[PDB]
Amino acid sequence: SDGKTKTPVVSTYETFQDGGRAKTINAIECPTGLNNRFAAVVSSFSTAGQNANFSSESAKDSQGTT
Amino acid sequence: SLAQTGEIAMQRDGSVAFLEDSELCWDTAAGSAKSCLSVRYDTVGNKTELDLKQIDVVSAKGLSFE
Amino acid sequence: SSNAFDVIELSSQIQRYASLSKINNRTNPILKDNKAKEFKDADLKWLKLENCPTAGDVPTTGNNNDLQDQFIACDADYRKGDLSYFGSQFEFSTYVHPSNPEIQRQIKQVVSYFQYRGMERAFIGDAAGYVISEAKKKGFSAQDYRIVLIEPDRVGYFESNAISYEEFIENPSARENFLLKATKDRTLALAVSLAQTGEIAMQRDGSVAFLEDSELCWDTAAGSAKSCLSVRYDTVGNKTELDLKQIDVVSAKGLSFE
Repeated sequence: SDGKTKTPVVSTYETFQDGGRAKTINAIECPTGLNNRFAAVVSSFSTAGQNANFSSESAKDSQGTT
Repeated sequence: SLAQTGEIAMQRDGSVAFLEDSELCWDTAAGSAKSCLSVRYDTVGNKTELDLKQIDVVSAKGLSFE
Repeated sequence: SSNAFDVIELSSQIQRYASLSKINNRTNPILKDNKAKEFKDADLKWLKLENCPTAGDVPTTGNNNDLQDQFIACDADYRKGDLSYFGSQFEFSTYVHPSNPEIQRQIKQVVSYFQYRGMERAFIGDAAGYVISEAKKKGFSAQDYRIVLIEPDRVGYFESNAISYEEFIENPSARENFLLKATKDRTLALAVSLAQTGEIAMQRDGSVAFLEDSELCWDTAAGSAKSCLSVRYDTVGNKTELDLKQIDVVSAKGLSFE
């Protein structure tokens, strides 16, 4: 694509684990001569902070701000 | 009514077709393992598959699909 | 009264064996090594079926209700007559098989030797005339046809001195030159090589594989370089690559990747 070699972009739906701890995602195996790329984009969010469970793609549980 | 056998030489006009489930292979530098491919038909689903999974990577320039 | 016939029969059966990758739907045992040269013994145990009273080297289907392809009868012995079967020298090249890790080589050349135990060494020329006549009778071109003196080598033997069949018959100067060096450390023998050197056509059963680093091309009005493709290997990456970068656009319908 425009002189640069690319792999097809692959997508995952991610939420943070309870505890406000950072999220670990394993990097895809890149073919020899390519480097890993990553992008995160917002789907659903609220201001509930820790009082929420967004791990379901079909509904969002939001219990409000502390 | 003629039929062709495995011994038939492949012609540059392509009039001779591969036998069903036969694999087009390369002698490759992999040592003892060729990198083959075939066009398979799946009776359940009625769909033709161009199987390249014996080759690790397929490297194209431009690429389009449907 | 069958020595001239038997030399060509065994040689052609040895040549047939040399051209087969699988025998009775099982891997050819001579392709299951990695050595560049191997000598197969004159006893022809390596050419007899495994399902024989004394086990040979040729594999069977396992179920003996099918007709088992064989090359020589089980009691066959060609260490007879003026031209006595002496063994065969195989020369190999390293080879890449898609489905048998024990297959590491393919056959480059086979030369089968027949030592002359005739009354006079000079008479090997006549014995040569009958075999060559029987070979040409059955449609076989004898490649580099020669009377030879062979000595043991690291693997099998090597030809100390060799003379063309034409020179043994038409040049008495050259003939006695050759018969002279035939001493006790050498064995006087006939060297029988068959044919098939030219390049190979791709077959509709796909049994024939492309050669390494070869390119499959299309006539295009684009000229050159933009119509070909190949399967390349990366010696460090240990990955096979299907190189389509010579094609500008690849247009498929359905598409899946991993």
